[PDB]
Amino acid sequence: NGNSLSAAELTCGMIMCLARQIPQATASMKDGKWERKKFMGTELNGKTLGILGLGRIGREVATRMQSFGMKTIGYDPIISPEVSASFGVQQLPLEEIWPLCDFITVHTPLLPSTTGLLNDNTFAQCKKGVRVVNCARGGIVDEGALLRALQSGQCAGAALDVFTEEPPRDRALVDHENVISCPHLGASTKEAQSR
Amino acid sequence: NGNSLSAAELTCGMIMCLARQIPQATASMKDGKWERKKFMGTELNGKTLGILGLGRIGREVATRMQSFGMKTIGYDPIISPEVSASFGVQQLPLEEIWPLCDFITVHTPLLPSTTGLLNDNTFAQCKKGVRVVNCARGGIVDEGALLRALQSGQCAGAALDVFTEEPPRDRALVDHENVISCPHLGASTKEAQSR
Ligand SMILES: NC(=O)c1ccc(F)c(Cl)c1
Ligand SMILES: NC(=O)c1ccc(F)c(Cl)c1
Repeated sequence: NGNSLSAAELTCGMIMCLARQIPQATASMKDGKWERKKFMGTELNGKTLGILGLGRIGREVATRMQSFGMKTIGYDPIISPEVSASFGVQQLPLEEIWPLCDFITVHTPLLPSTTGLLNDNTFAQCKKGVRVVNCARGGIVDEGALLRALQSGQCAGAALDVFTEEPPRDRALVDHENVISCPHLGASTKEAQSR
Repeated sequence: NGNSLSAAELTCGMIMCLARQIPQATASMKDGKWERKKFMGTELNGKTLGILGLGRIGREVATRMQSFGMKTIGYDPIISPEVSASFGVQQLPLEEIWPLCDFITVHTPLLPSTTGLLNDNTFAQCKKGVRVVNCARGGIVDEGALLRALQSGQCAGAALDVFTEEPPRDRALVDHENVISCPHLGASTKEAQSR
């Protein structure tokens, strides 16, 4: 609320980090390497961003990523399509979202309906090479399914601020070359902290 | 031109990585650590971004970063104030830019007038804790002066896509904890490459 913009800004950061592999490129430089071919990336302009959860954080994400020319679609069980249209998000049923997205970001609470919202079934309906962000709640993205989708290339990259257990004991996701991560930093700014 | 957006997008990525230390946090997580205090960050909203160079790239950066609530000021000797106003950038003489900025990004050619545009003299006129981005040309920021500013805290962080020599033989900047780096990836996208 007081921390909505901190959250939204970390999410946008993560999206940019996935498009350009900035954390991986920094690690590579720090290891003494100069690896230009390895870190060929993608432009955000013209890509589709699906936003699951169209509350304050999701809305803030949307208007920022609209400035980059992303097409912003999404889903929210409460917010009407005319209202989301007023902040530039096209609402579609979930089943229509999966195959359209280049990026997916989640901004929901953790409920039975949202636990494993992204799972083996929903990854298989995604466009091959989708990139996923979870800066909301650990478990919205099923971690097992995410790992399997990273291993197959079905998911080209994930950015995780949050984990089912914190700190995470299973390290397979964190250690993956296409996963970027933070120790639950979404609200960790001097401004959010200092009301 | 064809690569203006790729450049702009990397620059904005780097600004977000400086505000939130996403590359350093990823490396930390990958080393099995969970270091939440260490990576307390800042919000972009309400901060001033100084844009030196107000051509296509600089303009694209400005309108992206305006969506985050940054105040965008800048300088370009050849772009009229009226043209820059049309994309929300207030032009000021260089001497007025330095003390205002929380972040400074450069989008100029490498000319005698811009070589060491950020040097010891201009760092000393910056607000303490300025963060700097160079995704333009190696040598616009004097590397020696940047290291000295990082060591004193005058500069709180820097993001470099480009170096005076490539790959850099002096590793003190790349190795600094508050420096994020890439192996000259500003035009490395499938879209820029594939006209
Ligand atoms: N129940 C929910 O809040 C819910 C369930 C499914 C979803 F995709 C979203 Cl965005 C929210
Ligand atoms: N000569 C130039 O092109 C030049 C000199 C100083 C500057 F700050 C800028 Cl943006 C450009």
